[PDB]
Amino acid sequence: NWSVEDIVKGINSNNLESQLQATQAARKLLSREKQPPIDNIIRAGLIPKFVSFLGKTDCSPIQFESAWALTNIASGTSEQTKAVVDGGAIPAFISLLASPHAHISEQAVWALGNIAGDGSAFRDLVIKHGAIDPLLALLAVPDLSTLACGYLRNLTWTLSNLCRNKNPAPPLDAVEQILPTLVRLLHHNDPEVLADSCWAISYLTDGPNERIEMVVKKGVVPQLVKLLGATELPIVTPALRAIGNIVTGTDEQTQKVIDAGALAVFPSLLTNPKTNIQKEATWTMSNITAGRQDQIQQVVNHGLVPFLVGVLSKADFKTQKEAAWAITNYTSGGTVEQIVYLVHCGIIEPLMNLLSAKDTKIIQVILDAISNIFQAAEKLGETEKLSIMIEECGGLDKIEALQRHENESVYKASLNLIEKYFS
Amino acid sequence: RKRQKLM
Repeated sequence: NWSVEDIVKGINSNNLESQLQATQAARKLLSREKQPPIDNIIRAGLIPKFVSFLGKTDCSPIQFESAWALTNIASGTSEQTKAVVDGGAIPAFISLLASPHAHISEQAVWALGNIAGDGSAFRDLVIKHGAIDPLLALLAVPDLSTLACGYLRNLTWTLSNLCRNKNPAPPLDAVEQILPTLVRLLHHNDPEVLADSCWAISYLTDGPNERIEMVVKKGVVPQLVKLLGATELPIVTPALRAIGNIVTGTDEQTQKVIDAGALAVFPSLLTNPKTNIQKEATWTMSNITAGRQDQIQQVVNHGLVPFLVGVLSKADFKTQKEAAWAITNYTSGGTVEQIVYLVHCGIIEPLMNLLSAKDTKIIQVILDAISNIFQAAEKLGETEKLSIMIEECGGLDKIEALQRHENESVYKASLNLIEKYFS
Repeated sequence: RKRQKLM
C-alpha cells in the first residue's frame, strides 16, 4: 500500500510505466472497502491525469487502471462524482466504450453508470454526450446468452441508471431509444439482469400516464406478471413496483395488468413475510379498487376481499394505512352489492379498531368509507342493521370520541355520522 | 445510486 505522496511522485514522472505503476497503487487504495481515500486522491489533483490516461490507446493497462480508479471516485458522494465529471471524464469514458478489450469497455460502462447514478443532471449530461448509441451497440447481438455474464449485468445496471430519477425524467427520445433493448434484458434468464431490468421499467413507469403508456405499448406487462411470481425477492420487489406504477394510470392501462393475470399472485403478496411486499401489494390493490366497477368485480372474483380484510386486521401500520385506502376506494366506486359483499367479509370490526390509531389521515379515510357504506345501506334500508353492527363491535364509542378532537375535517364529518345514523 | 468495484 503506497502513500498518496508516492502515487503523486509516480504520476508526475513523465514515465509511462512509472505512471502505470502509480495508477495501480491508486487503484488498489480506491478499491479498499474501509474508508477509501477518495478526497485525498481528489485533493492531490490526480483526477486530470487519470482522465488523460483514459486516452492512451497504446497502453491499454493504464486505460484500465485509470477507468478503475475513476470508477471508484465516481462511486462516492455527489461532490466526488462532480470532481470526476469536472475532469472531462464523460467524453473520455464514452470513447472507451469502443475499446477492443472487453474488460476496458466494461469498466467504462460501470463508470458511466456511477456518473449517471448521481442524479438527473449528470444522467442527462451523460446522454447529451451521446452515451446511449455506443452502449446499445454493445448489446446488438442476436442472443444475449453469448455475452459474458458480468459484462451483461454491468450494461443492464448502467442502462437502468439512465432510466432513473425524476425532476426531470429522462428525455422522451432517450427512453424510446432504450426500451427495445430493455425489454430484451427483461426476457433474459439471469436473475441479476432480470432484477435491474425490472428496476428500469419501474423507473420508467413512475410518472404521468404518457410514460406508462410508452412502456405498456412495448408489451412488458405479461412478463412483469411472470416475474411477479418469481421466488427471488430481488426480482419480485421491482416487478411489483412496476405493476403498482402501471395501475396508477388509466383504467385501461390497469386493465392490461388484470388481463395478464396479476391478481392471481396477490394472495401470496398480501401475506408475504416481507413488510415492503405487503405494503406495495396493498398499495397496488388500493389503485385497482379505484378503478371501474368491473375491475372491482375482478378483485372480488379472485377472492382478494378476505385478504384485504386480513391485512386490515393484522399488519404493519403503513400496510394497514394502504388497506384503509383500498377500502375507501372500493366503497367509493363499487355497486351496493359489492359493498354488501364487503360487509359480509367482516370489514366493519377491523375498520372500527383502526379508529383509535394516533394518525389523523387514516382516521379521515376510515370515516369516509363508513359514510360510503352507510349510503349503500341507505339504498337498502338497512341503516338500522348497520348502526347496530357498528355499535355491537364497539365502534360507536370511537366515533363519539372522534367527534371532538383537533382536526377540522374529521369532526365536521364525525358529527355527520352521529346525527344522521345514531339517535 | 452507485457501485464501488472491490477486489
